Amino acid sequence: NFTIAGHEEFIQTSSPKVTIDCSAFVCSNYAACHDLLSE
Amino acid sequence: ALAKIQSVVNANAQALNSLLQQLFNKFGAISSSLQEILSRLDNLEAQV
Repeated sequence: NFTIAGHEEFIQTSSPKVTIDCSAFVCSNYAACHDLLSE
Repeated sequence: ALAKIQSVVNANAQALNSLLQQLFNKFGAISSSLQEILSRLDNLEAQV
């Protein structure tokens, strides 16, 4: 036969990078709400 | 590579340092640590 055929692989070497604005996530800016976080 | 070695040592020391400093966060009520709370109250409220 001496047949030839394709194959493939996805790998997944990397992923999305994420960051979070800690304290903003916890609270929208409500003033003393953030003050409690500093407490 | 020497810098890499140092970054290992430093990151590890830093992790421990940040852990150490959690002791002084109030996490809540006033006087983040030990006997300071007890000295004012020493009662069921203090236990809370």
